[PDB]
Amino acid sequence: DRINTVRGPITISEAGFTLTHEHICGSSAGFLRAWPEFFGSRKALAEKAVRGLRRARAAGVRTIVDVSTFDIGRDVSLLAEVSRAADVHIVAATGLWFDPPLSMRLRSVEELTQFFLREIQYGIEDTGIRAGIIKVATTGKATPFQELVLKAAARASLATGVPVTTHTAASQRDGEQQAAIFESEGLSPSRVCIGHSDDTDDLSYLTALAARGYLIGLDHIPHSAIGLEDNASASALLGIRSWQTRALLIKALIDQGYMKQILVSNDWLFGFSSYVTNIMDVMDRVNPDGMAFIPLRVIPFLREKGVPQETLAGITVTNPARFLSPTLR
Amino acid sequence: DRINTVRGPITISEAGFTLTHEHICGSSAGFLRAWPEFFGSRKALAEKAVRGLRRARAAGVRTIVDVSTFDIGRDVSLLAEVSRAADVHIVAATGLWFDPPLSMRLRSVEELTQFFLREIQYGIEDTGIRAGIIKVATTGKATPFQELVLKAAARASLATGVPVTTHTAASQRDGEQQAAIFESEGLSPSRVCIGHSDDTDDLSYLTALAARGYLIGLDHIPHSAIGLEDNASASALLGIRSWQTRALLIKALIDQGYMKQILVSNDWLFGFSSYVTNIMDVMDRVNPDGMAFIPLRVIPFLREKGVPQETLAGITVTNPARFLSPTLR
Ligand SMILES: CC(C)OP(C)(=O)OC(C)C
Ligand SMILES: CC(C)OP(C)(=O)OC(C)C
Ligand SMILES: [Zn+2]
Ligand SMILES: [Zn+2]
Ligand SMILES: [Zn+2]
Ligand SMILES: [Zn+2]
Repeated sequence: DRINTVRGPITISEAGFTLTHEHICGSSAGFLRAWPEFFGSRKALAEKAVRGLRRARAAGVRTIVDVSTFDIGRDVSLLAEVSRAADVHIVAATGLWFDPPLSMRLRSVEELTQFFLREIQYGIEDTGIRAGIIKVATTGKATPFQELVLKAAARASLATGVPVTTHTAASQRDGEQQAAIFESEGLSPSRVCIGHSDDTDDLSYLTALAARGYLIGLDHIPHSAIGLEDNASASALLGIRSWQTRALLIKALIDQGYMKQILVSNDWLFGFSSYVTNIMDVMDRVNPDGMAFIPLRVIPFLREKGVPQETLAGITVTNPARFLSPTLR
Repeated sequence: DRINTVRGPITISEAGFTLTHEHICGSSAGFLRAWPEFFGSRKALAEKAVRGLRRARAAGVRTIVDVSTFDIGRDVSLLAEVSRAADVHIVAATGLWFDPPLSMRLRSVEELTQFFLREIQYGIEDTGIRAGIIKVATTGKATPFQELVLKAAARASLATGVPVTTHTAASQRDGEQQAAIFESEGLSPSRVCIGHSDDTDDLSYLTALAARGYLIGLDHIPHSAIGLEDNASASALLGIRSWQTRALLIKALIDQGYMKQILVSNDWLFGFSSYVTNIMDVMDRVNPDGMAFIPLRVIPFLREKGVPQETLAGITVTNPARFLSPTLR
């Protein structure tokens, strides 16, 4: 019925055009509060985000899902402030990424479940703001600990109806292992989005998952270091595939009949401390459009390639709504 | 002249009897704020802390140095509140322990130096509370990252006059490698305390460091899993040496003429999320006196073994004062 945002619940219809995998800032737990100057200042970062969000809004974006977890240094108060200022709905997340500290690493599946439930039902920290999605991650074969996270994610999802979204090493076919664990927990694939999937050309892997009912997250569209092979770091992070290559995966999937399972995003951010210093400058240079890249560049591209507008609408509006709506078995 | 506490600056004479290595809570960055229930509640935690500190106070303790760093989940606000409620001075720290997140791990020596200076000169987070010591750590051979931390620590210390305190794997003689790094930066050994030193029976290793001017932190006195071998985790953590054995190392160093180089503490805490669940219960069983363990058990013990009261005062009052007084080269 309603979706939880950092400004409160909204109805499904209010979501509109939704960006399913983004971040206001890519950092680490407590970092923003401890060293705000790393980003110039907390104010500068907030202003940058507001400007960026206003531009996306102008382009038609109504809602963004910030998949930053506790370990990504998610600052809900920051999200709330920019959401209000830019007038864009922001869905917050619970879960864990791949940089959990000891206090989390030593927890049991039952403990983690309570933590995720807390964030979803009671709210994040003492803000009362509730998470509307669960974010998990692997980078190749799951670690024992990651396995636990995935199972807790599944349990929390089963109890609340909130969807699960993931970070993968697409090349390594991570999605397969992820799906296995989720299924082992009784989780419906329809409540799951396998992300960073445009990161591989293996359409075999993609349609497999798709065929199984999973949602495929093509959210790295603008990530490309083409013309930046000069920069090791950037190259490592962005890849050398062009944006068009990635964009074409969307078309392929549609072509195979999997339009209802696609989710597109940019995996953009306004601040990034969990990487080399100054990487942001590099990113901004690569994609000055920021989060508006999708509506301004990708949609028209697909249009020109033959994709019916109607279909594009389904992918950017219908799919996200369906995915985000809390649903129990 | 003055020492920075969580309630502000105090004169040296005001420190009095000081415990140089303690913790209010052992956690991780942002954990206490995101999952207070882990400790029952923040209120419960604070109360436990206040009680414990009042007991130590009753015993004669005037000041404690909380060596919790950003990665130990140090919460200065929590420190300030308990300090106020118990009426015990608390010195906060900057530096990094062994659980740094990606945002920290990827920083250069220069960046780290900045961060450390920030905490000491400007203050922690947005509180204005300034650190009065730098905490570093190794657990066996230093990692490349740890070497940078050590260098930054030294530079920050050289610029401010604030002492450096460390966590070591004593049995592995970590102190030797730490000293080497420090000296390479030009730091005076007299500004450094090599901690967890009572964790080894190798007096030769201890005396060699003392001879060089370093301070030796005998801060694990009450850590003993004796009579609990039935518990792996605990044994693993506390060891099987008796408190008397550790205490005797204090007398040994004295006997060898290094009384001015000794610092003693408990390495106690009131909450501990960075270990197995329920570890606190075990610890409280092991040492019901908590931080008062030193004045209530150790001092008397030492007296009884021939250590003159005066010497005992020098160790618990004078050494810490000299150590803590910001001192530039
Ligand atoms: C740190 C990088 C290498 O991983 P990623 C792309 O998931 O980071 C998020 C936080 C944007
Ligand atoms: C986590 C343990 C094993 O290391 P330690 C003794 O430095 O922890 C402190 C911060 C209480
Ligand atoms: Zn990711
Ligand atoms: Zn992401
Ligand atoms: Zn330690
Ligand atoms: Zn300690």
